Amino acid sequence: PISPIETVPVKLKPGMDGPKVKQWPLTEEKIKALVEICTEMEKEGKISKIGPENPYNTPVFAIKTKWRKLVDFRELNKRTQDFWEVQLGIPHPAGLKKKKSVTVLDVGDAYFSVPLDEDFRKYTAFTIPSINNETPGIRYQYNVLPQGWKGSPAIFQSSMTKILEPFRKQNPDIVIYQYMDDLYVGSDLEIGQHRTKIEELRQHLLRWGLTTPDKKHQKEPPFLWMGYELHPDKWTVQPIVLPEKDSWTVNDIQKLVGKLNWASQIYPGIKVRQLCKLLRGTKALTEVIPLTEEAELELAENREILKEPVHGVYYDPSKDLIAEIQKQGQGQWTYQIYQEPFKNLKTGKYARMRGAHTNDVKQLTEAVQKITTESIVIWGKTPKFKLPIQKETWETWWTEYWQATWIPEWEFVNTPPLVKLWYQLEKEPIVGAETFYVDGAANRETKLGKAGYVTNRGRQKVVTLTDTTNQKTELQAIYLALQDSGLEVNIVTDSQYALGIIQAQPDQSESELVNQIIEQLIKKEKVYLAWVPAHKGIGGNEQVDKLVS
Amino acid sequence: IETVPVKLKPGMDGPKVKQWPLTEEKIKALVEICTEMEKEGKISKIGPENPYNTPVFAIKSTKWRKLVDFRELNKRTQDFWEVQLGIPHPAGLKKKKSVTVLDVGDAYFSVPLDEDFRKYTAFTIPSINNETPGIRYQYNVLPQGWKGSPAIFQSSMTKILEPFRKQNPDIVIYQYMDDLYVGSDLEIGQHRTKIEELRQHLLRWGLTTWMGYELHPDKWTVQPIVLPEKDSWTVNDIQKLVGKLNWASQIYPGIKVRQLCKLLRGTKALTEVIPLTEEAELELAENREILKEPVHGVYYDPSKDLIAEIQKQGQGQWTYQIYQEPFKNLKTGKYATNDVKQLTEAVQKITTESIVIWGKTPKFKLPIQKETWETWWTEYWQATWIPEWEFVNTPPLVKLWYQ
Ligand SMILES: CN(C)c1c(Oc2cc(Cl)cc(C#N)c2)cc(CC(=O)N2CCc3ccccc3C2)[nH]c1=O
Repeated sequence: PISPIETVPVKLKPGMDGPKVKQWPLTEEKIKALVEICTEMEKEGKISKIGPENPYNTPVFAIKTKWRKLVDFRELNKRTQDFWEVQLGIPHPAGLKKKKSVTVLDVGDAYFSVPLDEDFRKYTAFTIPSINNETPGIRYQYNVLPQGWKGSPAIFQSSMTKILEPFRKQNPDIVIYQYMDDLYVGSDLEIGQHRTKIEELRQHLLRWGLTTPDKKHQKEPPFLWMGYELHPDKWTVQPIVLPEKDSWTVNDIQKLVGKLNWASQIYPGIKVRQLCKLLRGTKALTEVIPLTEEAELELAENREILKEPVHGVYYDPSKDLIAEIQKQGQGQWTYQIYQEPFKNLKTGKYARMRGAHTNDVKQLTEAVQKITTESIVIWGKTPKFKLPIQKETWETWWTEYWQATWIPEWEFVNTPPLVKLWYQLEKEPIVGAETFYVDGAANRETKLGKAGYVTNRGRQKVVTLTDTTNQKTELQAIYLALQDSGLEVNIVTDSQYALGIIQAQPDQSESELVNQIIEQLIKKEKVYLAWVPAHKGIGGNEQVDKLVS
Repeated sequence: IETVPVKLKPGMDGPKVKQWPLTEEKIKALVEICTEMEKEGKISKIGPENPYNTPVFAIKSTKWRKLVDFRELNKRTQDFWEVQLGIPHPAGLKKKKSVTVLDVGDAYFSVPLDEDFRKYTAFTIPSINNETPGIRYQYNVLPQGWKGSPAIFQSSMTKILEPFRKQNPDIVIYQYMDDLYVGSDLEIGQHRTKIEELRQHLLRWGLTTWMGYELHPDKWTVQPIVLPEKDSWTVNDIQKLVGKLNWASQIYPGIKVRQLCKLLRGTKALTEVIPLTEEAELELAENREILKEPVHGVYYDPSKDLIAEIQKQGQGQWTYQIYQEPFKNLKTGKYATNDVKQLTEAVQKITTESIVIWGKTPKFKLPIQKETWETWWTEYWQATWIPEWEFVNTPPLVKLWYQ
C-alpha cells in the first residue's frame, strides 16, 4: 500500500535547485530490467510517468539473481534540506522493562509504503535511457519515499509515530519500540489477550497502509538485535569468538578490542589496556604485531572471563539501581550495575587518561560521573554507588581540592585495591627542615637545560639536562631537591606549572619525570612546596637563577 | 496583535543543539507542561522537516517549571534583540537602595511569534533509554528565555508601566529577558508596598507574578585583596605577601614591592622569623589603601564580552572576579550545602549582579568538570536565563591571591 498519512513538507536547501544530473547510457540487460521493475512499481503507485517539461534528473543503475534498481541520490541529498536526526541514542537492553510477552513486527516495503511530499516529487525524477540513447528515455518520479534518499529514514519514522499515536493513547497498557522497519510490541497481558492486541495493531497498521507479518511468520525469541540476544527474562551480547591465532595483525587486534569492548557490557573484569598499547604508533593494517607478555596476560584473563557465558537482567522500575566500581590496574576501572545483589543489569569499564597527571581519587570521580550520565540515559535516574574509598579519604580530598567535585549517594565497600592518597603535602613550612630553592632554565635555541638548586643549609648543585624545555628543567630541578634530601623538605620554585601539577597530589602520570617525582614524594615523611615570582629579586630564587643561568 | 518580523542575518542558520539526558521526573514534568501549552496553543508538535533544536530542562518550590536553553539562538539573533529592538540599560539601577526582581515571562505567551521564525524555536523532550523518538515541539507565541521576547514586547511593556512610572519617577524598572528589575531608594516597607502595587498593574494585562526578598546594589563593594596583618612575619609569609603584591601590580596602578624583597636577602629558611623594616611597613600600608579603592584605568566596554572567574576557597567560600580584559577587574566579590549546589548559587548571584550593573551576563570560567556541571546544574538552578560558561582548571596561585 501507500499510507493515507498526510505527507511531510520537504524543501531543498534555500539557495539551491534540484539535480540536473546526466543519465548515463545503460546496458540492454539493465535498460530491460529497469523498465520491468518500473512497470511493476508504477502499477503499485510507487512511481508515475512524467513529461519532458520536468528538468530534474538523477542517475539510475541496475544491479543483480533478482535485478535491483539503484538510484544515485547523491546530488539530491546535497540539495535536499537537513532534517532532524532520527534518534538521540539507541536503547540498551539493560534499560528494558521486563514483559510477559513481546513480539517483533517488521513493516514490509517501509519507505515505499509512505507518500512523498507532492511538491517535492518533481525533484526525484529519473530516466531509463533508450538503447544507446537514440530516443527519449522513459521518465518517472517517486510518489513515495525513495531508497537512499536523505529524508526517507526521518519521514518514515515520523509517519509511523503519527500512525501509532492513536493506538498508544488507546492502549497505554502496551509498549512499542520503533527501530527502522521494525516494531517491538510488549505487554504483561496473558498470551491469549496479547495475540488479539497484536491483531488489532496489525489491523490498525494496515488501516494506514502498513503491512506486517502473519502470526506464523513472526520471529521467535531470542531476538538477535544490534549485537544483543534478548531472551524471555535475560539478555546478553551475541556470541563472542576470540580468534585463536599464531600471528596477530593490527586488524586482528582491532577486531579483538572491538569484540572485547562489546563484551564488557555484561562480562565483568574485561581488560583492553595492554591490547590497546600494541596499536600505538601506526603500522600497516596487515602488519603482524608480536604480543607483549602483559598483552598475552590480559588476553588469557579475558579468555577466562568469556569461557562461561554471562547474561544481563532486565530493569525493574520499582527497585533501586546500585553501581559498584573496582580498581583493576592503574588507570583501569570496572563497574557493575544491578538491583538485586549480583544479578547484573549491565557491566562496563572506564580507563581513559583525562589530562596528563591524575590520581585514583580524581579518576574514581570521573568514573562515577561517566556512570551517572550513563544511568540517566538508560534508566532516568542515578544509582546508589558502592565505592572502594573511605568517606574520610573522600572528605579529605574534595575539601582541599580547588575544583568543585560532587557525587550522589555512595557507600564505602572494602573491595581491594582501595583508593587512597599516596602522599599529603604539608600545609605549613617545616621547621628543622632544609629549604631547597629550585630553579630550571632551558636555552630556547640549543635546548641545553641547567636544572639545579640552592639550600639554606649551604648546599648548591647544578646538573645539565639536554634537549629539554623550560617545563622539564623546572621539574628536573624539583626531582633533584627530592633526591638529594632528607625525609622532611621545603621546596621553593618559581614555576606555577610544577606547583600546579604537584599540588594536585598526582599518583599517576604520562611523563617519566613526574612519576620519578611521585616516587620520591611517597617516600618522604613531610614535604612543603611554595612558589615565588621569578626575577623579582628573592633571597634564594635569585641565587639559584644565577647558577642555573 | 499581529507578529513582528524577525531575522537571523544572512550567513548563519538556526540552532542545532543536542538535548542533554534528563531524569524521569523531569521528563514527566516536561510532558505535562507541554501538553497544557499545546492545548493552550502556545506550542505545536513538529515533524522531522524541522532540523533545529534547543535544549529544555525542568527546574523549581514544589512547582515544576520549563526552562529552554536559547543561548545559541540568542547568539544567532544578536542583531535583532540588541541593535534593532535593543533595550538600553539604566546606570541608575546599581545606585538604588533596594532592587526587587519580578518574573514577567507569562507576558510573552499572549503575543504571537513571527510565523517564519517559529522553526528556529524547536525543542525535544527526550525519551528514557531512547524508547520513543521523543516529543518534538515549537513555539507559536513569544518563548520565555529568548532575548527577542522582551525585545518585541517592550512596546507593550512601556504601556503597562507608563502609569506606574509617571506616578513613581524615582523608581527605575528594567527588563532583562523574563525579569523586571525594580529599584527604589524608598524604605523597605514602602519599597515592598510599591512592588505589590506594581504587581497589581501587571495583574491587569494578565501577569500573575544567593538572593533575599530584594537585592541591595548600593551596598555592593569590591572584596579587597587581603593583605594579612600579622604579629610576626616568617620568610614564607613575606614570600606569600610578595607574590600577592607582585601580581596585584599587574592590575592596580602603583603597587610597590621593592622594600619587602630586600628583606628576602640570600637563601633563608622558610620557617625563619624576620624583623619588619620601616619602608616595608610604609609600602605595605600604601598598597593596602590602593586595594580598597576600585582599579584606576579599568572601565566597562559595551562592545566587549564580560567574563567571570570563580575560585573555590574551601569551607563554602567562593571568590569571583568580573572583567573584560584579563585581570583588569570591573568587580570582585565573595559568596558563602554541596560543591555544585554552591557553585550554581554563586553563578546566579554573580549573574544577577552583572545584569544590574551592565545589563549583560558574563561568560563564566567554571572550576569544574564539564560533565559534572552539566549533570547537576539544573538540580539547584532557579533562574529564568542561562549564562555562557566554559570549564577551566583553577590556577591554585590565583585561588590564594583572593584570600
Ligand atoms: C516492547 N519493548 C520495548 C520491550 C522489548 O522489546 C524489544 C526492545 C528492543 Cl530495544 C529490541 C527488541 C528486539 N529485537 C525488542 C523487550 C523487552 C525485554 C523483555 O521484557 N523481554 C525480552 C523479549 C521477550 C520475548 C518473549 C517473551 C518475553 C520477553 C521479555 N522489554 C520491552 O519492554
